[PDB]
Amino acid sequence: PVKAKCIATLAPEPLVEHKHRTLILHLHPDHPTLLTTRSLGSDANPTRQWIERPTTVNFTVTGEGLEYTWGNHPPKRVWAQESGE
Amino acid sequence: YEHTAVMPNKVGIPYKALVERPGYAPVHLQIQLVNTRIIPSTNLEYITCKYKTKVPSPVVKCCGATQCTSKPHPDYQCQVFTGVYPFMWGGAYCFCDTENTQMSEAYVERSEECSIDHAKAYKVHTGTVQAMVNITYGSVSWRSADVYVNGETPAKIGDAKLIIGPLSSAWSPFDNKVVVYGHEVYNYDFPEYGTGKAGSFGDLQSRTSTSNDLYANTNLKLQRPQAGIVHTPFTQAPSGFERWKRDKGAPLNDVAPFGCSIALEPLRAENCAVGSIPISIDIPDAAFTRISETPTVSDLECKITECTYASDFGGIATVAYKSSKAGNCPIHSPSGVAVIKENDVTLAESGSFTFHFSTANIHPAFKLQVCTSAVTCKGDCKPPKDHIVDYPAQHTESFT
Amino acid sequence: YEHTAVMPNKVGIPYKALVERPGYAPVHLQIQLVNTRIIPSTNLEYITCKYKTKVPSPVVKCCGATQCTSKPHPDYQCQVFTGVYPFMWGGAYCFCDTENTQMSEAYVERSEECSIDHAKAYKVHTGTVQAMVNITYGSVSWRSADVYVNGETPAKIGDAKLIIGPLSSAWSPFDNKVVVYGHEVYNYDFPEYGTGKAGSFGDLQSRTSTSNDLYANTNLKLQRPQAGIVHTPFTQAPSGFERWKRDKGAPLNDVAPFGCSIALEPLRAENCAVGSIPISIDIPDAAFTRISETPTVSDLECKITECTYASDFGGIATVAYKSSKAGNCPIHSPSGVAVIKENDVTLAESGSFTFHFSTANIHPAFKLQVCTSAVTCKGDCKPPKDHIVDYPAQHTESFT
Repeated sequence: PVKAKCIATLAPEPLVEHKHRTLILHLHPDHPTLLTTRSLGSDANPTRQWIERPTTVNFTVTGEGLEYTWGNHPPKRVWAQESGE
Repeated sequence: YEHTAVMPNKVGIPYKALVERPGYAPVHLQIQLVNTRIIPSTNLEYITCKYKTKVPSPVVKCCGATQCTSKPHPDYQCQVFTGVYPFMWGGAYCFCDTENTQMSEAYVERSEECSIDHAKAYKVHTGTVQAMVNITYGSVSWRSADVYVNGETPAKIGDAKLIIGPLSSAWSPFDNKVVVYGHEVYNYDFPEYGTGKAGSFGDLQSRTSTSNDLYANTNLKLQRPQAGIVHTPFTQAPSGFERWKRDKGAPLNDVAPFGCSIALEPLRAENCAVGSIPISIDIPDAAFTRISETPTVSDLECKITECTYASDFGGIATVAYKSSKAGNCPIHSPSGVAVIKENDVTLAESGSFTFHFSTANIHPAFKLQVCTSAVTCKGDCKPPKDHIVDYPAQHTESFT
Repeated sequence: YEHTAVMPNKVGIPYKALVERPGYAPVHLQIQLVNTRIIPSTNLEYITCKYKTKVPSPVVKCCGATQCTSKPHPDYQCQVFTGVYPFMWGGAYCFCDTENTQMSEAYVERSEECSIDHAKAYKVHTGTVQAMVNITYGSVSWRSADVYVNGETPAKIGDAKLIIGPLSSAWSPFDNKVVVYGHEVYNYDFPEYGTGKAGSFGDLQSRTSTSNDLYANTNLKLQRPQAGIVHTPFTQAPSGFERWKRDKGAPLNDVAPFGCSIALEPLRAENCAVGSIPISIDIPDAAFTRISETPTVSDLECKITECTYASDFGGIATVAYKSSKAGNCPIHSPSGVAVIKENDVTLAESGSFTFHFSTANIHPAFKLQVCTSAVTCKGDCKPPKDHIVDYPAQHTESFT
């Protein structure tokens, strides 16, 4: 057994949607995709869920940031400061 | 002029402080902590992996017993058995019918995947954090050097000597006990070398890959082969490395706090944005410009024109520059309210040049130090609309 | 019958506990913690050693200047010099008299002794302590196995399964920061890699021996050669490795507390006698003798005859054994007052056999459990005269 880099997986890109300190994400994979995040406060408040059924989800993003992992697609990151004026 | 500065630990954004040396012209900083890779002190305690019941081929004495001995193989399970009639290619071959004896033996051994696909425990201490700090300094305009955090280490790469930390935010996102797998790192209370219950994680526990000795609590129990046929019932828990790959927990690069990323590399935890770092630099005095050569800018005026109450450098402000000479003029807001994109502004003889910035208070009353000339750029700002992209440049939220 | 037992951490003396399994004959222990080697978690931070100013041979331009550059050698000190007239084997050779230029350059380099005779810093964490525990068990009479302390590790070497610790006495005699030299280990606050003041310890600071990069604050200052002659004044502090060998501090194997010895070996601290260890064993039930086969000894009598109020097993006591069968009979004082040399006593049909012991209370009122028969061996003891030899077997001092 060797450390080959398999030609490997990739899940379709997400639909990013803005709200006030909140990411609505209409999402639509090919296969069951383990999504997960890390609210970068010292309060981690992570989430995990395999997604195979297309699902609009939500994420209470904080002031300092959140990150977002659409499958083995690379991890995203997001500034959600205010939007409530 | 050894410019001490408390400094927030946050990776992807410069920290353009200002050198207020009494006597010569000030110089801006641009300190971008491009990385916060950690590399705690650790110890390889034991690799684990899934077993392989690589059965040695059983003995079959045809008429009478064959006592087994406890060979020193890891988890060397061996049990004599009688009452067989072993069908092997010619029907049976041993002519007795109860004195037909069969001695099954099986030991546990590292898989071939153990070398390569293997979890890996650690006792993790704190160690010492690092960074490839870029400073596009002053007029030097470049140094991208790897540094430390311990508050007496310089790194004379470029021309400047810089001392960092120790940081106050000692949260090692790694726990004391950690399991590691390929790239997914698990802050797991692995039981220990030498103990792991069969089926549970660490049923196989080898110190390293080379280590011929190990601990194999697999509950390997041989049973007698059936109805006078040659084979080896090995009844065994599939590994706690088999599970731990599909009934596991989530990775620390997906559950950590305070903003870290991970690698199976020196076991760093990159970019952990938390707390502050007391950083202090000894600039090369040659890089300074004497005060009598930069234009004096006073008798000026500053005002916002479209302040954006935001993260991206949306805040702007014209400045009625009132110079004496003409040239460059480093700029900074000593108040942390306003973070400015421009370190330096060019000046003709008393012109005007807008800069960009970002704030967090509706009424930004921040001083602006245009190369030894302070000014309040008071005003009012507007909220944006479009907030779903990576991390800010503002990082200055307070009471507003 | 998994015989839990709190147990004092002390190296060179057995701890002959007694297995009181309800139903079968009891069995004695003999647990001698032959070693307490520690091996904390550590990190090689930097080797240091004495420098060698391995001067590269200076340039001598005969008429005009030779500007030097800052080569990347460690502590690359280089200074141009003019005003020479270098006598080299023919009187001078450069025909000018002030335009004669001499460029001296010198860098710091690891000595050849740095590979072999070198101090060695460490950031020292706690790690995990070990022992080659002999048990000359029961009638097994032997196992000398290497074990751990973490309170779920077995070590099935011999036939018994034994779980040790974790000990309560977490005094790592090593401090956090340690320097190490050959065999003498110094719990020294070494300054750090990258910082050490010249002359002070760690003027040279190499990560390892192979590491071509280092930190050499030696205050190496070249001076101009004298009176038109070829040579290289290098003015330098002799190393903080030169001192630290004759103005040092004393070694931790000569200044530690709570009784430790040291090695430049896995960095253990052997035989640290301090506190207790909650030890628990799972005996092989086969090693047990059933209760109906050992003689019942009751209707006996015990008395001292010459009790020595001492450390060596000077205390003695005849016992009017009143047996039923004849054979062996394991013995122990469940009270820690008396420590007994004999684990087992042979018995004819109700004879008498003295044993040896040691106590600490003038009136030793200790029970003696002669294979399920208790008895008070009350009496009085005598002080000895001759107290200058190694360590005791008594280790039971209390209020007396």
